[PDB]
Amino acid sequence: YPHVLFDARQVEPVIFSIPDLRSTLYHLMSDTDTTSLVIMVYNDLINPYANDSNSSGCIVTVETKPGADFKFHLLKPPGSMLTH
Amino acid sequence: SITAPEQGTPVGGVIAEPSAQMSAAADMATGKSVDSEWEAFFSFHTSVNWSTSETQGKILFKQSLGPLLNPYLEHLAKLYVAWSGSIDVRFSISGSGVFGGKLAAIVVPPGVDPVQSTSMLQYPHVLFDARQVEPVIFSIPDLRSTLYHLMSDTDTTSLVIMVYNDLINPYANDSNSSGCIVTVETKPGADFKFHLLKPPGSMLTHGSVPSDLIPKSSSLWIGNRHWTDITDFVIRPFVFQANRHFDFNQETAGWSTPRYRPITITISEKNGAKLGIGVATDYIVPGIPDGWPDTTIPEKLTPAGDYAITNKSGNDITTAAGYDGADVIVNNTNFKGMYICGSLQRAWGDKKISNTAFITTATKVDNAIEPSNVIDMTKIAVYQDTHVGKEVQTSDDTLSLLGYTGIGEQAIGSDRDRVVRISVLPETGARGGNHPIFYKNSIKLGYVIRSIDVFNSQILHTSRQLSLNHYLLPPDSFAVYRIIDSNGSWFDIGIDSDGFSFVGVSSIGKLEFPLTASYMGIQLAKIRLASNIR
Amino acid sequence: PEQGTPVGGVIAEPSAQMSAAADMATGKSVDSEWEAFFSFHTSVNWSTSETQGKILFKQSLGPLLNPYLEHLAKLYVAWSGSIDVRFSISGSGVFGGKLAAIVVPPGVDPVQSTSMLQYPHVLFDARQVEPVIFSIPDLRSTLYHLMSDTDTTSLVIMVYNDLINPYANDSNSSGCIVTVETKPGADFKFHLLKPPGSMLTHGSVPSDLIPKSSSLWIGNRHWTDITDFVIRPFVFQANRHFDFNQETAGWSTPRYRPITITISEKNGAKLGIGVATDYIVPGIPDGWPDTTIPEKLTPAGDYAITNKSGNDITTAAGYDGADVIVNNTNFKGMYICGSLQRAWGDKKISNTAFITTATKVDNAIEPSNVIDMTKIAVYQDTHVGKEVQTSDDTLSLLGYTGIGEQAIGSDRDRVVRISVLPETGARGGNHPIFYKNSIKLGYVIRSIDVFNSQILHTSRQLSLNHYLLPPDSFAVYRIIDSNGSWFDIGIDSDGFSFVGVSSIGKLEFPLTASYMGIQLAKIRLASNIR
Amino acid sequence: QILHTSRQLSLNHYLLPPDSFAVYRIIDSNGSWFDIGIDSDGFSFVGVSSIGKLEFPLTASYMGIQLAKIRLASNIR
Amino acid sequence: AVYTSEPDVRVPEDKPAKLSCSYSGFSNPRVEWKFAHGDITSLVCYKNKITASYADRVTFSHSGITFHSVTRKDTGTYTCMVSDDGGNTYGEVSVQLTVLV
Amino acid sequence: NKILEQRVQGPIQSVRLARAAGFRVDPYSYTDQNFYDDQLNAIRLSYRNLFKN
Amino acid sequence: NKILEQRVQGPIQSVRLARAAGFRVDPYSYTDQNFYDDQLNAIRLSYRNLFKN
Ligand SMILES: [K+]
Ligand SMILES: [K+]
Repeated sequence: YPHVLFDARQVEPVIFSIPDLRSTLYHLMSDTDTTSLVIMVYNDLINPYANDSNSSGCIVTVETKPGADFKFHLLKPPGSMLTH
Repeated sequence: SITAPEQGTPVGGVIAEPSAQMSAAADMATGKSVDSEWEAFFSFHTSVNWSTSETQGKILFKQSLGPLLNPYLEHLAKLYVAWSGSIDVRFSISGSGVFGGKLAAIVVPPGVDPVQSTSMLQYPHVLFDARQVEPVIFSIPDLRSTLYHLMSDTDTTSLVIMVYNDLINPYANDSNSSGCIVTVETKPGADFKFHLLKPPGSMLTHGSVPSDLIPKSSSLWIGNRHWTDITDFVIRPFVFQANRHFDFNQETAGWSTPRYRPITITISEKNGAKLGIGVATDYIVPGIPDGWPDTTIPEKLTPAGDYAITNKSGNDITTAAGYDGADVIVNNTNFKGMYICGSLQRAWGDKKISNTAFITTATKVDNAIEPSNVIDMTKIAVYQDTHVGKEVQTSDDTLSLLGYTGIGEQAIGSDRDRVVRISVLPETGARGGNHPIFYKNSIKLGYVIRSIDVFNSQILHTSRQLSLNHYLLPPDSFAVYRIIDSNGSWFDIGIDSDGFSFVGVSSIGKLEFPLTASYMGIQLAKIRLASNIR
Repeated sequence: PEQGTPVGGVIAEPSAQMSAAADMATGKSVDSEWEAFFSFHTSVNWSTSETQGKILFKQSLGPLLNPYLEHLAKLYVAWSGSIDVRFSISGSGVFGGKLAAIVVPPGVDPVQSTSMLQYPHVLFDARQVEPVIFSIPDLRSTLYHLMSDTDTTSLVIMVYNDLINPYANDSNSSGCIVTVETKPGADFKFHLLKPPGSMLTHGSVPSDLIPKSSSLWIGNRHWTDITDFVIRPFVFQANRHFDFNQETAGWSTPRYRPITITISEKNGAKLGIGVATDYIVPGIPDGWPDTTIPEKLTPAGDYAITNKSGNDITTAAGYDGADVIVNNTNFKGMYICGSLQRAWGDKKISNTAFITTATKVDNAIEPSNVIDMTKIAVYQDTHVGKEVQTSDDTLSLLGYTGIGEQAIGSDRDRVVRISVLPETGARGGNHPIFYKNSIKLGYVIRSIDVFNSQILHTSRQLSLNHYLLPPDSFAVYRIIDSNGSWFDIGIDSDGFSFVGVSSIGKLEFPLTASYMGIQLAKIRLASNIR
Repeated sequence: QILHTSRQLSLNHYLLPPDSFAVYRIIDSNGSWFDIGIDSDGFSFVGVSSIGKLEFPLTASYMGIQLAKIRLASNIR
Repeated sequence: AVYTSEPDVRVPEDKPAKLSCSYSGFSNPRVEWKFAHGDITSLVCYKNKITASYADRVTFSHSGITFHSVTRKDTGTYTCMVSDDGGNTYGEVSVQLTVLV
Repeated sequence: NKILEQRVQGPIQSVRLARAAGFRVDPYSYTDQNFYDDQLNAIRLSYRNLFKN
Repeated sequence: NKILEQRVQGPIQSVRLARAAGFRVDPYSYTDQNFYDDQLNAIRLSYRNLFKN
């Protein structure tokens, strides 16, 4: 499948703009059948600076941002404010 | 740093070059199209019946839209999670000249629960008289509310055949066993196109498509109640099982698993009891063992001795081939009805050849037992010659099931009250004019060499996959599998959500058993199935 | 002008503007996508112990270099054009050492030496930033291949400079692991559509040789679930050992059902010979086990332990509180069964049995590993008298009567075989294995170690599917556990399982098994277990 | 000397200077390896200090020519 | 033609017991069971039917009988007597039951 | 005939000890199934969660 | 002499000891040919697999 790769010697952080692929004009809040991102391993790391017990080292921070085309739709009055 | 999906250093063909003067040479010898060739002919799809008993307004073939209507596309659709567009269709009849009678072909839009009547014909209807030699072409457009569809969506446009005028055979008004086979063939329109590569190895959420529920040979078929092989099928109005019967929600009312392994339990008895109570070692439900059988004794009894079989209530003990003359073999035994199991009596001080099991489920009131319509950790029965005395002689036993003891009885499963259920018993009746079924294998007796019949609700491979995998089927639908013998005599099996099979006739007879299978789609429950036999 | 009589009886025929509005959501913009990106194929382990001349990858040309195209070669009988390739080595800037590539022509079959480097070759190092691409051309005397002309422009890679792993003597598995990603050239073109069902069963892939769990694994010699693995230098088994040719020297099927036989015996005897009624090899009951007795025997009786001196053993670690466990019984070492016994006559229970492969001395048996109708043996009470009693029978296996040994498949000589005994040794630096299991005994509650050579679910798929593979390759599967300690398994064409690590230790057994690809045999398979 | 080595020398006029080898490689079936040299005289030569036990079902191949007065190559375990 | 499957039997007290009378070559047989221990005796069956003295703890079949339970009193010897309705054909078999007190 | 018993209570006579004067000892922690009952439970444990949702 | 033998029943004893306890043990896993029998089969088994197809 088309995969993008990036290395652990990365300087500038990386973005991966997710799109909204769908069959309907606008989603709801309850929908789940949506696009989804995954990260998976392609070359196992290397470090001589760790141990079998502890695992200090690699952590993969993830951050988000709405994007330009992001738009809510169909205002509602509070009450309802379902709160789940 | 990053390498994109198509990012690399082209050194290329080291000794040579991927030329272009050559590829066009291969082209001109074989000819070409726009990267596809299954958009220029009519693949074969299927074939169905049209007999005299199908009166007016009745239906033969409803399949919805989707790539299943073209075997080139069902193949490719395992690469994509989506589709959009229409189909072109061609159907026809292989009818005689005498066989008058007229037929119809409708595209019904979505969101319809159609009816085996004639009011559908007020829609735009196509015709095809049996006398009509040449075929007909028409289309199936994708009338939808969404921008596209998914493979787990089955709420689309759909084709239906309908009997605009019934069949006639003026000659043989004695048997009414006539033919008029139908065929259907498909070509996609250029509007058709997939979307959205599915990452290979990835499933769907709503569920996969059921096309591996049944294997492609009788040789790989065995019953979900006994390990023996299929021989023949059976119809009943009422059908039911609980042991290894799984539903498309991966659930069951059972205690067991889709295996046939040796069972292991732990007797603990004394005083020459020979009537212990087995506790569990492995299970999925507490108390009950895994692979434990589903059958109760017929009635109360008292196990002391051993076998006995007599002609009638006035005569001998047949013990020979001169036994069929009875017709009322009555089995006046020490005990009855049990299932036999091999054994391995491991007890730390039982230096003797271990001995056979003779188990079932039943209540142990006393040295006698009584029937257990329902199962529980107290209702487990054994009758071994476990080598014991005054002293407690605990042992693991490691049973494994072989045969049966209830000589003279009918094929197991019919006796509902003898059948075991924890609390719930999945059951069905007829359905849309179909009939449910069991699957008949054999099982072996204790004394004589012979073998009594046994019923089964499912093939085992049909049950392993459902415990595991998350298939898709709406409740008002079946999974249509076509069964073919070594002849060209064939029919179709539907399977509901519960796992119970269904059939669109009331008999089979006998047939060349080296039979196969193949998936054919998703037909409703209302509808009658195919039957091309004799 | 195809046959038909089209009709405008239907109503809608909607616009072909939707077909854009499908392409408006999904960025289709294309007919076929696999012609415009790269696709994973497999992975290797260019470990430290590989030298100047080994091969890491070798595949003749074909669709099989891309798992999309392989799914479409079922719809054609032809192809023509180049395929592209891409590599990526995992040594970001660390691992020294380079490789060398060759495009051998069609007709040759390259070898594992340096001499191939007397030919135009390309090299690339591991200190990469930008991976490589090789456009395998198509070279042929014909106009189009047929999905069977294996004689094509094969690719080759061999080592030129060995690696250097600065800090991992044996810390990680190999470090240097390199992928193989492919894409068809723009000139790649199938031809000659076919119907699926006509010519097929060519290139079925080894992807379901093992499950993806292990709670449902079992051995090819006894029904019990696996517990862990066992390395040996040598391996051997015949029964239920199916290769990648739908064959075996074994007599049996890849399944555990009971065994129907009949024994005609007289003079009130027990010991007898079994005749076959459910066979695939004439004479054998298709389920018969694979091991002989150790010694001559004269079966008459019952069990005994004797504790080296005379003191018998029942005392719940009397079996354990005993120097040796010399079994002084007369049907020692043979398997165990359930043995329902149907017969006209006996209104009696059907005692259990004891079976093994051996001859007679008219009341006494001897081991002889070869098998036929005669070498069968049983030992049942059978409730007999003078008259020849037919005694139809059916047997299901439960245990192994032999007590004080651990001799259940390590004895190459005590294994039953028709004539031949499939074996393997190490290859590359990969060693073979047994899948251990666990089987029960006759007298005491204990159990014992067991051996196998194949998972049963691995052995039946080979009965009935043509999984394509060459001889000099494996079918990798990347096992992990519930502790992170992972490793690999290959599967030779014979059906034996090989592995690349010296030892295992012990591991959290609730583990999976994922497919990875194909791999040359002469390669250290990987592991970084804890 | 292997016989097959000594047979071919009996017949075929192989070429080598006086101070070089005709190096061949060895690969035990554990994946390890070491090289071997052959002087004009016929005496085999090696560069390691030890061998020990090894997976004997092994192979051999030809790498090239090497000057005699140099330590050969090797890799063990 | 009369025989059994088990000419001698060994059971503890309070436990069941089955006792066979495998007849053959008859048309409308009438059957009897008789106790026997030392000189003590009692008919247990009569005309294919159990007495009123033992009907509570005893069953009947044409192919044998089955006791719901036993005592040490039943220690001894039983016997099955067959006869075709007509006095035509005949057979017997005698069984010893020892309780394992 | 009781000095030998102390070898039977090797561990607890050390762990009932240190807990008494007066430490925080925590031997209960283990991770690896090296007992043959622990994994055998894990066989069945993974076998049930598989079928049962 | 009854202690003398215990050396000869060294290995299987420890195995047969540990296995009676709730342990799991993998002594079988040897990989090298060191005994000179495993070596010798590898000769013939390679040679027999050579002329054989
Ligand atoms: K026993
Ligand atoms: K019998």
